[PDB]
Amino acid sequence: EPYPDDGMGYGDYPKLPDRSQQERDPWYDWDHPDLRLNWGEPIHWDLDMYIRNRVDTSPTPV
Amino acid sequence: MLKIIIPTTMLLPMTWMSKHNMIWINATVHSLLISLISLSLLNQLGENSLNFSLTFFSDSLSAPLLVLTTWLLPLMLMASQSHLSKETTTRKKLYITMLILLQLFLIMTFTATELILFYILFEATLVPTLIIITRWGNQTERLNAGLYFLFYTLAGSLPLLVALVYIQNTTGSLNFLIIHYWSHPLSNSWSNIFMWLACIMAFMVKMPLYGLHLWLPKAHVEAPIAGSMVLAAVLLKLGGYGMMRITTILNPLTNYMAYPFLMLSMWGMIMTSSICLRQTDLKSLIAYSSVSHMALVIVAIMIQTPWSFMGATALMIAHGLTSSMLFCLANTNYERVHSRTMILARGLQTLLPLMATWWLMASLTNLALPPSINLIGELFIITASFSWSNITIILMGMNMMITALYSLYMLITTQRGKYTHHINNIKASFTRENALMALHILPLLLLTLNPKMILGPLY
Amino acid sequence: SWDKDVYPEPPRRTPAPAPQTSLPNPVTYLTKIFDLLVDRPVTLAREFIEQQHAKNRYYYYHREFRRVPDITECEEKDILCMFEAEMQWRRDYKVDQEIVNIIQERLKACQQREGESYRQNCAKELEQFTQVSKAFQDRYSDLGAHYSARKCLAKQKQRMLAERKAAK
Amino acid sequence: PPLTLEAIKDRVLYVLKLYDKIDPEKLSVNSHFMKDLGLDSLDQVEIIMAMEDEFGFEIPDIDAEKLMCPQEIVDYIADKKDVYE
Amino acid sequence: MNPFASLTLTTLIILTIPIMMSNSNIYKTNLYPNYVKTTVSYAFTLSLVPLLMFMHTGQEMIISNWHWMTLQTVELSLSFKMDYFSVMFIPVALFVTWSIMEFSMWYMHSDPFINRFFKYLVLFLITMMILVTANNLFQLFIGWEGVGIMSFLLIGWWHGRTDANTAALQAILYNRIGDIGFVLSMAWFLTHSNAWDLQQIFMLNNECPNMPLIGLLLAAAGKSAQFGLHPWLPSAMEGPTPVSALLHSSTMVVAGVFLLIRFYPLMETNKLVQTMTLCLGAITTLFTALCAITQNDIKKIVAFSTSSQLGLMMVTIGINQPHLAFLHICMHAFFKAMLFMCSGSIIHSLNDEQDIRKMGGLYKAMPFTTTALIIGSLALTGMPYLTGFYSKDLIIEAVNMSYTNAWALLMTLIATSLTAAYSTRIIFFAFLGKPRFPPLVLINENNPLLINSIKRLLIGSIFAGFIISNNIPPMTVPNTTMPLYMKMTALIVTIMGFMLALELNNTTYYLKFKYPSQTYKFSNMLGYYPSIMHRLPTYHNLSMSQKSASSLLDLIWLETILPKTTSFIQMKMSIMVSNQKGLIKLYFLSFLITIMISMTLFN
Amino acid sequence: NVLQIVRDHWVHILVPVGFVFGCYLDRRSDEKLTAFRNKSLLFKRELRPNEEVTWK
Amino acid sequence: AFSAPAAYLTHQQKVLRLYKRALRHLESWCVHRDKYRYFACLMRARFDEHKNEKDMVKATQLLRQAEEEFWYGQHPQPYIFPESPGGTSYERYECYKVPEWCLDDWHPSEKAMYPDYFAKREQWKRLRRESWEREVKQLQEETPPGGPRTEALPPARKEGDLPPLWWHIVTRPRERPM
Amino acid sequence: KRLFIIKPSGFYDRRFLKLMRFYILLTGIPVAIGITLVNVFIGEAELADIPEGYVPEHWEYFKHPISRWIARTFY
Amino acid sequence: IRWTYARSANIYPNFRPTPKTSLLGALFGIGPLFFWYYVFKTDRDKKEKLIQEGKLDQTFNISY
Amino acid sequence: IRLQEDPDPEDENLYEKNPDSHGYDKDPIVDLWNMRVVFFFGFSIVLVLGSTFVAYLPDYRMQEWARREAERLVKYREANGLPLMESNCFDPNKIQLP
Repeated sequence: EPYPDDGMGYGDYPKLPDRSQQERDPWYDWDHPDLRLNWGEPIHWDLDMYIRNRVDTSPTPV
Repeated sequence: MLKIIIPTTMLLPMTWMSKHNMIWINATVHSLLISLISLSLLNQLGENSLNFSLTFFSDSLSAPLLVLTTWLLPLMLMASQSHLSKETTTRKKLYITMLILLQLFLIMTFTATELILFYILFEATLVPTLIIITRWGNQTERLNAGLYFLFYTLAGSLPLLVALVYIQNTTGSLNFLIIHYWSHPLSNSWSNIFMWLACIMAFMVKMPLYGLHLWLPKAHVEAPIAGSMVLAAVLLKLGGYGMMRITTILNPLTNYMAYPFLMLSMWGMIMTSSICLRQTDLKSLIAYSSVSHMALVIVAIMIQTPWSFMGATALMIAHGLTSSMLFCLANTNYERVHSRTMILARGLQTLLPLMATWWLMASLTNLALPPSINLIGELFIITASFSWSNITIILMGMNMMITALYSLYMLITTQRGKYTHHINNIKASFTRENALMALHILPLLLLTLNPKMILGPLY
Repeated sequence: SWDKDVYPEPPRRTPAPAPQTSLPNPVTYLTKIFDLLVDRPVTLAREFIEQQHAKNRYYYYHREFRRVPDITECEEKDILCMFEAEMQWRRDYKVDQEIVNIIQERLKACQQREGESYRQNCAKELEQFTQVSKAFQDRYSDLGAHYSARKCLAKQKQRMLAERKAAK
Repeated sequence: PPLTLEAIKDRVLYVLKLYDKIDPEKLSVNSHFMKDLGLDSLDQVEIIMAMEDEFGFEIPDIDAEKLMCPQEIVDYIADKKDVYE
Repeated sequence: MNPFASLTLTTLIILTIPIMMSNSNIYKTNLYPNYVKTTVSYAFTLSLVPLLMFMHTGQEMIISNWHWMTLQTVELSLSFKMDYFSVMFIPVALFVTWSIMEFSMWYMHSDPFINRFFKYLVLFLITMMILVTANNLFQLFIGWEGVGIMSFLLIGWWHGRTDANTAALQAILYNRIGDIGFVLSMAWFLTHSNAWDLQQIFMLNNECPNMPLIGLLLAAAGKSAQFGLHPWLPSAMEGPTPVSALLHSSTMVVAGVFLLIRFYPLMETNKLVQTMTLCLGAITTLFTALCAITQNDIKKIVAFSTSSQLGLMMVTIGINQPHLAFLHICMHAFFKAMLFMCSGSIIHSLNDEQDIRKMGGLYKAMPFTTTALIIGSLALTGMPYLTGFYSKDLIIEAVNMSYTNAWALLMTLIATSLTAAYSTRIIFFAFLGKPRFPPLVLINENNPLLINSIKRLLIGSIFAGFIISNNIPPMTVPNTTMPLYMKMTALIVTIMGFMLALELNNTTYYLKFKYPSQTYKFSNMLGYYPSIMHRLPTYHNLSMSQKSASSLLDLIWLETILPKTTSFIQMKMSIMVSNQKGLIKLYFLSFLITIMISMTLFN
Repeated sequence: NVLQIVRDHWVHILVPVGFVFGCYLDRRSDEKLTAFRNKSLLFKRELRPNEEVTWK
Repeated sequence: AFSAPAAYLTHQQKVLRLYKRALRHLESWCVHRDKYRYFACLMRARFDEHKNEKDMVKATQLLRQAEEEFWYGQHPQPYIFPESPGGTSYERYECYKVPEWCLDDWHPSEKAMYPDYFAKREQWKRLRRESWEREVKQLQEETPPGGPRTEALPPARKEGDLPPLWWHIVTRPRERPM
Repeated sequence: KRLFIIKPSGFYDRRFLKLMRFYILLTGIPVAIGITLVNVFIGEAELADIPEGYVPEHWEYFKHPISRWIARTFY
Repeated sequence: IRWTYARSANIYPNFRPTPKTSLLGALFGIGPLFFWYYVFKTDRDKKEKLIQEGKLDQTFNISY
Repeated sequence: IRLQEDPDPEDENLYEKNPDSHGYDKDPIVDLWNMRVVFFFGFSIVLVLGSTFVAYLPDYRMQEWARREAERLVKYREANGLPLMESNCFDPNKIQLP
């Protein structure tokens, strides 16, 4: 699902779900364990923002 | 001044007539000796500048910059040795000659007594830089980057040339001494407003100003390591020196005309540091950091107060050293992994510890950890701005916080975390690379002990 | 060897030791041990070095600059006289800076020395620095990065014109 | 704490023997809980939790569900803790 | 007097010797940590001498040994203020560092880079000494940033842990936010008082205005983890336990309180800043204690206790009782460092287990650590005639007997109750009850380093309060007469907290399950301040950066404005001029038009 | 083997010779600007015995 | 060592995971062992109550409601094993882990400090270099024409053949390298 | 039962430190010794009023001996 | 590589001046500049007015 | 689309051919001499010697001279009762106001 073409410049890039890398299951063997990302997988546009060391969107108890 | 100029000229025949094996060795030896000779200029009489001759003079502003240039040439040679090994002997000699011509032009710019000669050589510096970027860059965007750099600088400079000629016609001389001593005040007129703009805009382009800085990221990312070193260390400071020299003519109108540039720089430092927070390319991150520091220097110059000028000189020298070292550190990893993406190489501290230590010290200087000359300059600029307006402290502190954040973020991403498993080409750091990082660092830490050398004439 | 007039120090009043307990004072024995172990060898070393220096005593001299015509009497575009006056004014600026430094040094030393009575017993130094600071600010402040003797003269004239207007 | 293979086996068998539903006499290293013993799925979950609590390391559920044998638990613990003897 | 300056400077300079020798072979050998410990011990022994001299005759001094640079009318020189605060805090800090390093030798034995750890410890100690013994604001800022950077390095000691890197970055972020106010203070003093020396600043600023003091308040809040900047301290527990105990428990965190204390003569004049310090301290005490009550990690509990004690010190500053706050810092160093060492011993015994729920029945399993922790908790809760009694009881008594914001006093009393509560929590869950740790029992405290290191701080917690309180000159007019309930309020509130905590902890045994209350969730989630404050502003700043600054301005609009539009215009004109038609008939007509137009316009 | 050494490593003389030439030319330029050698209003003194120039 | 995941979680697997999470969170709430045992047997009875529901829609709705109950009743600070993700010691020794390939860049003096180990390492290198071709052939043969539809890798079919793609799993750094 | 510990090559970096330290000290130690000897024996000049009828040399306005030497030799 | 190119290179070629793009650019580009100009200009004018009125304390402000 | 040579593999590590590479070149002799030249003429010569040269650079900035002149002036003006710093930089009489 490409980003809406509103002139922002995203263009072809897909609108990947805004899930912080914390949310992805740690136990699974990732090609990049520290980033919890596999090779060839499309990379979120704001992945750097959603790294485990930065902004986190994991579900809260409250 | 010929004690420095003539050996620098003789470097060219020596490089051309040296054997293919010995080009780097001979160049490095003699450039280091030239820097040792240049160290004599640091001794400056407090009241008056060292007027060597009609054409050349030195003050406490020009001397640190000349020392920086003379020190920078051998460092550029050491850095550029590695990636130019495959090049033919003629091409390597041509590269070295471009470096030597650049050093010669820069020395003559900083020592010239006449503003028109300063302009001639300051624009002459473009040709070697452009050739370096467009011939020894490693990406297809080098041509576009060179075009951007050249055309931004020329569009800034040509009105400066017209204005300088007009000043020669009106006042009668462009010698800096005579201009300083006569220095009749300007009047608030549209003609004088446009003269002020013409004089200021060339240097405002050279010092990356927010909205005029687009050339800098392209140039620094696309250029080879040595070209990035000169661009960060001296070519930006060319603008600072020019602005400080030229501010004498435009005394009263500066108060009225500074507000656009002052606000642009004050907001742009925050914007550029925020850009540094989200950059995906290490060279680009360093380039935007340079933009932010140069914006601070622009604020200091525009404020036109003694503490501001001292901080401006200190920041110029300190930033030159820090940015050159940071580019060298990034270039080492680029040579190892052949990509500039920050995320690609991770956990290099385990693989290369001494390089990690160099990265730590470089970042600490970048975030202005005291008593680094970086912090001395930045703090003086902040105090001058506070005297200019107490509200400046909000922006200055925000910029400091973001600088710390992005510096430690670069350090954490590149040098911490789990090592990238698939990358297997990381090898023990060569003695050349560690020597280069040490030659960057040790002078910077040493200058803290005796800070009067880099505090400028107003000290 | 600093002149006492230049760097005043109030006369030292040190209370005499008046012990009232039998227990031995550790500070006294520790100071005696420090004397014997450190001060005597250091004094001997300095005696040796002072002997060596006295063996070859040579003198350095403090330069004297004769007063030169000020910018006030220098003619227009008269670059020679303007140069001399400007360098003289720069030297005077440095000397005034040093005088301010001396007064500030007195202020700091008096704050530390008086102790908890700094607010009252340092008032004279505070007044001295007040006067020196006001004079220095009036003479040199706001001149800008490119301070010149001509600009200081212009500031003085602006001030005097304001004073005449106040005189009405 | 060398944590040798025999020690891991002894501790796993110890926990299983302390399990009331398992009768100690027929408990063996190859005694499949699902087939040889009468344990159901929830009993497998409980014994996995007991093992992970005994050894203090957590077994991921995808790996946890596939044990189905005390010897499998022992060798899995050995693999996780790098026990080669 | 002559020995005073020499001894005081030697105490600092000796600490640097291991750093210099780190280049030598001793760094490679196993002897380096022992050399570092012995160096610290000798430094403490030497520092004792000037402390005795000051006790005898109050021989305070300032030493301006080196003239760094003179900037016009401002002289910057390396100056050390060897006053009461420095001459007392140096021996305390050195003693605590000695004990911590001796403990660390046991705790960090397995770590491959133990030498790097010890060197970083000495670097932190040197930076903190620079901070304490500084007569210029620039030297104090050098110490400030050095302490910050060393905390950053030591917290992220295990570079593999992403959580450690996050905690280090968070600490740097909050402390830099404090440094904003610090820089504001430095700039204001330079512009107005024309000096960065404390002496001239004190002399000129008879009635200090609000702005520099508010900046000092901000810097103090950043370093002492006050509310709004508090979360960095609990997150700092990600580092190795010796690092926590040394810096983020007893020594580094008191930097902000010490900065405020150093500026007490200016603090006296301005009433508003005193009120703000009081309110911030009360908020910190209440919030951090409430958070600690429901925490299940021993390090987190002790860290929140440290934050609450720092808030109490800030309150004491607000009540305009600076010397009492310094005394409380001195005592807190002892007992809190000891508590953290006990926690580290428990963790190491239980194979890196920090959750109190997995720890139980350790009262007899670890007798020495149990005795030490009981004594430390009693001192922390203000048990009479312990170290806490000489500080905390006087703090509360002064707070009650003074013109004070009512809610601040109430929150302070409640916070004391909660301190008793969380002491009860750690003791009850950890040492009392039945063992809950994994089967393999590896408990063994019979290590001489651990035993002796805890012994020294135990003796300190028991007797240093009395010794120091008796020896120090009287610096505050005592609250001689007060109502009996006013005198006994500290004990009454502490005992009430003990009783309520003990009953609630006993209720846990009952076989009843209730779903969590909202207040329990609020306390356990740290007031939700981490959850929202570390997400909403971080997200907004990073997203704003990328979307506006990186893209919409730099790569789009500035490029469209200056470069791209001009390039496009020149391209269009080039297409117009190079029409590529070249017909003689066409452009010869243009010659006719040009001739006619020229004749008309130019005559 | 001196001939071999000088024949392939004579380039190392150019730059030091350049420094000497620079010193000489700078001294020549100083000669050119001797107008106010001792004619100032500050450093003007009577030539001490056995002195012809103050080198200013 | 992790098994290759499946496309979906079967209903039985989801129920098992919910049971494990509920028991762990109850243990977090029930600190004392006896109370935990009591309420854990209660929870086991609760699962056994609908253990044999025949209607899959009813069982699915029960799963959904139970998950909602778990989310409301989850412990705010559940116990985490020290080495488990989110635990205190998770990834603590990661920096100490050093990949095996760093050895090949050693200076010959350092490699001479431990000759025997490097002889063994050369043997392992020879083994891997010999086995790679056969591993690739086996992977091609067993791979379906469309492509590998699961991350699972086949075992060694014949003697003298190493498991396909075995090098990194076998030579993964020790959990506690030091 | 010693287990091998994988670590990057150290000969190159340790050699780098050795060479840097050796080359720094090669001139630092002579420099340090000379500075100490000059300060101990030659010492610093004493401030004296200019004798009447004497014009001091430019290097005679500087206190430290090495500063005087540099001023006389290079400036 | 795709991520880097999309984050850096592909932005401008796939940009179109649109009312949202134009309005957001105008706001977040020039609005802050004018806001800071207003704030600082008002502050500077107030200071200059106080200085001219001789109603500002600079008793020891001798280092600017 | 063109006959072009295959991209050269990552430049051969200088460690492979000569383990004590030092970098700076392929042939070991020039490696050693380049590193010796760099280390000597930078660290030994420029850094150390020039640092001393700057450290003991003559005070042509007249800092000590300024201090001595200030001391003399302060002593004289305090002795004679004159104000320490005159408010007028230049004598009023010489100035001719409009």
